[PDB]
Amino acid sequence: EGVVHGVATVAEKTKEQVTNVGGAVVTGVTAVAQKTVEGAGSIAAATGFVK
Amino acid sequence: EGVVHGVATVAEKTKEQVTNVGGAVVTGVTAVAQKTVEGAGSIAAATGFVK
Amino acid sequence: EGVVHGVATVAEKTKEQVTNVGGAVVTGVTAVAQKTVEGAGSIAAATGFVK
Amino acid sequence: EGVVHGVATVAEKTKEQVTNVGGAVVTGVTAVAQKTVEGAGSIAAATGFVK
Amino acid sequence: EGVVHGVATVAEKTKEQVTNVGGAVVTGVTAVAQKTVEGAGSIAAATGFVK
Amino acid sequence: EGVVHGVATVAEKTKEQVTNVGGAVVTGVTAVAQKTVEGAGSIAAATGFVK
Repeated sequence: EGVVHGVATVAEKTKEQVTNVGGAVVTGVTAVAQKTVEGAGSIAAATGFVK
Repeated sequence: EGVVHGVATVAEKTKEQVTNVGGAVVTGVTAVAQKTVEGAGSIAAATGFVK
Repeated sequence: EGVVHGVATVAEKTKEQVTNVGGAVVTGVTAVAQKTVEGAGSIAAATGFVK
Repeated sequence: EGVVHGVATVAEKTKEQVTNVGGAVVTGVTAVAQKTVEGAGSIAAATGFVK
Repeated sequence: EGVVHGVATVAEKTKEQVTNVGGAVVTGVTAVAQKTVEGAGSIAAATGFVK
Repeated sequence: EGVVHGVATVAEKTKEQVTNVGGAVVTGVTAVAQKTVEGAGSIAAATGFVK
């Protein structure tokens, strides 16, 4: 039960549960693989960030 | 039950559950694979970010 | 039950559930594969972001 | 010039040259990306082999 | 010039040259990315081998 | 110049040159990334071998 500003998450016998409320959660997989990646200001393999 | 501004999520015996309320959750897979990627300001393999 | 501004999500024995309310959730798969990708300001393999 | 059993390869100012005579050369790119891949004896992401 | 059994490779100002005569050369890129890969005897991410 | 059984490789101002004659040379990149990979006898991330 909530009284003020907020998010509630309910579940039963699940296989995945996450409630990010402003950050950046990473739970899957990733296999970035590059080569000769030039460029000023680049973000080559960001993979789930906030800015 | 909510009283003020907020999101509620209910489930029962599920296989995936997530409520991002402003961030960036990543849970799947990804296989970015590049080569000779030039370009100033580029974002080569963003893969689920916020800006 | 909600009292103020908000979204409600109800389910029972499902296989996928997510309520993003402003971020960027990624749960599927992806296999970007490029080669010789020039271009200033490019976003080569965005794959589900917000800007 | 050849005298006995063999292969000859001639070129001038090219951008790709390879003569595999029984092995397995790999020079391109690949972005295999799977999920829940069962199966006895499987070869999920072979990507250019010999058997 | 060859006298006996063999392979000859000639080039001039090229960008790729390789002559594997029974092994397995790998020169490109690869981004295998799997999840929950069962299976006895499997070869999940072979990526250019000989057997 | 060759006199007996053998392979010759000639080049001029190139960017890649290799002649494996039975081993296994690796020169590219690779980003294998797995999760929960069962299986007796498996070879999960072979990445360019001989057997």
